[PDB]
Amino acid sequence: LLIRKLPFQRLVREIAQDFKTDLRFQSAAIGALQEASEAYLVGLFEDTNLCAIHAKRVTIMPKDIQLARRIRGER
DNA sequence: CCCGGTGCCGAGGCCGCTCTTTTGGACGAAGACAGCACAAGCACCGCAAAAACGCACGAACGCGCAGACCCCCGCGAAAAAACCGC
Repeated sequence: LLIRKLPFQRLVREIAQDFKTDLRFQSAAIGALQEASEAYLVGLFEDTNLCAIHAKRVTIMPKDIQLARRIRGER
């Protein structure tokens, strides 16, 4: 895993702090969340690279991300 | 077969009416006219502009280098809570 394990834990807790106050986490929940997040982001970067190559470029730009999320059907 | 007499049909008379042609001879000059405005389409010439391609150049990003930073790695401690049982 490329992201670390403690900043990601803090991010997850911060996000979870909105839906219910003072929620405990479990052995393999944060690990699964990190695996899913990194897999998702790698797929998104694959699609972004495809779009950037389509535009005859090598640099990925935010509009490529936006196009990828639009075609995937993401809101 | 004969008498009294009347009302019905015939070819013609005649009356009021409607239709037709005509309106002197010759000469001169001037002036104003003698289908049109309107209509859709063919075959053609033309300018304004698109989506894309070709060229030039300037700057903002990559590359390269020496520096500062804190993510990452490694270590040891404590015990919440996950996995198991009845």
